[PDB]
Amino acid sequence: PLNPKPFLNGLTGKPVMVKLKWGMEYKGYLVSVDGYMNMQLANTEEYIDGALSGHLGEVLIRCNNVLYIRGV
Amino acid sequence: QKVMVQPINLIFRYLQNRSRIQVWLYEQVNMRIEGCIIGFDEYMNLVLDDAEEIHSKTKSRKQLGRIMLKGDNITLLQSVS
Amino acid sequence: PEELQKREEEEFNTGPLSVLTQSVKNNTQVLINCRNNKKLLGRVKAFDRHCNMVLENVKEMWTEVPSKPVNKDRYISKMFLRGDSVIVVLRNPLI
Amino acid sequence: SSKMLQHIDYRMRCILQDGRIFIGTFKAFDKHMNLILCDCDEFRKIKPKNSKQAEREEKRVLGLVLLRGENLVSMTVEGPPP
Amino acid sequence: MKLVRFLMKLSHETVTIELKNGTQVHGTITGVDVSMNTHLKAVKMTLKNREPVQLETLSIRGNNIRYFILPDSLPLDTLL
Amino acid sequence: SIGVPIKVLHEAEGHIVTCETNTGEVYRGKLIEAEDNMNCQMSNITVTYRDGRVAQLEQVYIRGSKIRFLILPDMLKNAPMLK
Amino acid sequence: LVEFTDEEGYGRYLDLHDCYLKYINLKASEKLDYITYLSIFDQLFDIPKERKNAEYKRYLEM
Amino acid sequence: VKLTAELIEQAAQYTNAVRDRELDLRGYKIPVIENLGATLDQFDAIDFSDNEIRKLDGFPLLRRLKTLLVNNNRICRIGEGLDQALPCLTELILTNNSLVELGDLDPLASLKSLTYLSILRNPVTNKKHYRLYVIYKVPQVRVLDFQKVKLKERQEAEKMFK
Amino acid sequence: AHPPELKKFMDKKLSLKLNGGRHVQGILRGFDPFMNLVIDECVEMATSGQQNNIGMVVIRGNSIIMLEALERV
RNA sequence: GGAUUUUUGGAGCAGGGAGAUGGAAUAGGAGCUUGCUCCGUCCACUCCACGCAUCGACCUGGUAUUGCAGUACCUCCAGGAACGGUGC
Repeated sequence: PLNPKPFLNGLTGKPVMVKLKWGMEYKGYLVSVDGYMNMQLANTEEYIDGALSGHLGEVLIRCNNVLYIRGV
Repeated sequence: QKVMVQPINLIFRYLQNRSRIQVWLYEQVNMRIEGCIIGFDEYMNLVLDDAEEIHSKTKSRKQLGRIMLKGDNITLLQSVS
Repeated sequence: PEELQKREEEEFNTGPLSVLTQSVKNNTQVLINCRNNKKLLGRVKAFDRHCNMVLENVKEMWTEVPSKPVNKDRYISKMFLRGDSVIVVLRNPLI
Repeated sequence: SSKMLQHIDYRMRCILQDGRIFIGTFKAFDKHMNLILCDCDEFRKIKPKNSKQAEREEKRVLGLVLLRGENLVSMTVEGPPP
Repeated sequence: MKLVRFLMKLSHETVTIELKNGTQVHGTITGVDVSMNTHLKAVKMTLKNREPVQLETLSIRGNNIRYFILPDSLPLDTLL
Repeated sequence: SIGVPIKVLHEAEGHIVTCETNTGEVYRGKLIEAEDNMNCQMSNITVTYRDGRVAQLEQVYIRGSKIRFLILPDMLKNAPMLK
Repeated sequence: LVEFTDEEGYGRYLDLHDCYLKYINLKASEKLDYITYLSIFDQLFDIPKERKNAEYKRYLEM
Repeated sequence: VKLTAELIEQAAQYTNAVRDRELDLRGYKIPVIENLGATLDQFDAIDFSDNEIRKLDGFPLLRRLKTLLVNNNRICRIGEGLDQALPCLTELILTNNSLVELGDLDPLASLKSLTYLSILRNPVTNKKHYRLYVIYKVPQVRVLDFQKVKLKERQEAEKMFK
Repeated sequence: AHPPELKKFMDKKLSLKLNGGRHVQGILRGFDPFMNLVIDECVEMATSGQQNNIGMVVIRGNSIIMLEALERV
């Protein structure tokens, strides 16, 4: 058992591919995602269907888009 | 009369088994999440392990590892292993 | 109230919304990413927990297919945004 | 404030979750503001799927409808109070 | 604090609301409560691929709104 | 607090009503058990699923979260909520 | 009835706010303020404060 | 006697018999067809039970109209601009009226939406080939004298009077 | 803060419509005040007539906007 | 009092292919207006795979019922698809 808090905390900073509800897969090191599940990564690149395409980096997503989050 | 078997009881027994199941999604019944859950909380925001997206029409599987899918985009699961 | 707003500043500043916190303490023009694919670029003047942000020098662009979609572009300087239509709030775009 | 509390009891076009307009003689509000529209009807776009066929709306009436809170996109007045 | 209270600084205020069903409207709303509830007035509204439809007393919802535009003579720091 | 909407739902439960849901799932029948969270139990209903084969089932559990609307008793137009 | 707006006064004020908003949404200038608006809307045929070789001319026509 | 928007706003605009928006003005003998559009796009039926309207004319732009009662009236002729002001119109019930000759059927055909009609109790009734003239001029009609139209009637009505 | 009224329907058969147009045919087995009706002997029904027995579905009311009855209970 | 039932949203989007088939008067570009060639938005006809099935209302003729009760909607056969959304 590795709950949301410990798992998303050991992956908060681990470069995560995070799939949003429209194909957006962020590739980058999360800053913090607290109980509000508000995501925010540092030096994360955009992906559509897993294709790295964008350079905005430290971007802060609302959890309402989040489909999945994994530490690559 | 009869007592309640919580969905959290289901998820807890599944996690204790460390079992592999495929899970349903929202507004797209084509794709299924094939993987195992590692832990849980009081919120039922499903955390997963060695998961992969499996498409019905396309017939592909894209793996994530220890992924953290959304909690509201869960519907149910079938324990495949 | 008092200690709650103290923890609230600490939450907006040292949490996930650090992008908008720096847009507010640094006066940055930040990319609020809609869940509906309408890209608005501009500052952040009022910002809080739920990602409710008021943006100055706001410029909204869309992929408008009349064909090959064009960038429908307009710039309303001051304009507010609630955090429901927002998917993200990113501190720094390359433009 | 309770803004609509003045404009209720008249035939009001309430807007939908999917873009219809439904003129019901609106009654009351809530914290979720779920509508209780009396003498209430609906009408939505009869999409031609084409342009040499034109767009209309077929008439539907529920009478008194308890529109769940997730409905309203707007509430305007389309009929004075009878 | 929230910017819901910043939008609470709007009465006799010339605003423009782009709502949830592809809507974009010019409006002097009637009165707005804490949950963003801002009822329009004398408003020219156009949803996705629409006309300038007029509402003299209309009630624009909350979470079914997307973007708000305030007056030009509106001091931001004084409004939040 | 308590909703005269919920009072309307309580006056609409028990008999023939006609709920209309999100994707077009509209069930016209005895909306037996509705709880103020609107998870409406209908009984002996004819539901369309927007499919135009609006077929009759029994004791359906049509949630109210998807409920676009609900046609209620046309006899309680003089409700105690509005009066 | 419909020939008099709120502040217009039936012949006291006029509607320059709408064309001003259109020009704002067109030019998008961080200093397109009262002085520039009034100077563009007072004169007749100066060298205009926006390109008339774009849709700014049509917007002025509206 | 002045028929005003007093009697059109005070008119009853609510559920008809077939569950549509009807606006009754019974008991006025109103001979003045004016001030009506103040039904405000929430009406489909305009009823003038007990009226003395010198003929059929005097309505506003109603793209929605779905029933109109011009019975127990003083209808002598039939005015021209009826369709563009009633495109949704199928029910223009003008029985107990005083239409006389088939020249009062000149604007009757220009509508594309007429199916449920009544001109009963008119001297245009017992005249020979009167229903023939009707079944010629009214293509999309379905309800004529409260019994269906016929393809045999349409054959007769097109073929005759070449 | 009120549990739902699936009380005489428990341990009985329902055919449910959840999001994705899907159906879960099963027994009412377990729930919470969150209405998360959990179906054992529950089988999926897709867009096509294909159906797979899922073992024990804990189907959240997050999506399932319908479910009909197989008996009177 | 922004987490599985209503108000901090899963919303956005795009209409299947083609024939020396065609309309843009006042509206598209280049070949520097007219003529003519090719080119990135629809509909009418026709070929497929009338985009595919269900059902509902209706138009057609035949056909069973003379009957009192508060309606989701009440005949049966057969054609056609003028109209609606449901699975791809």
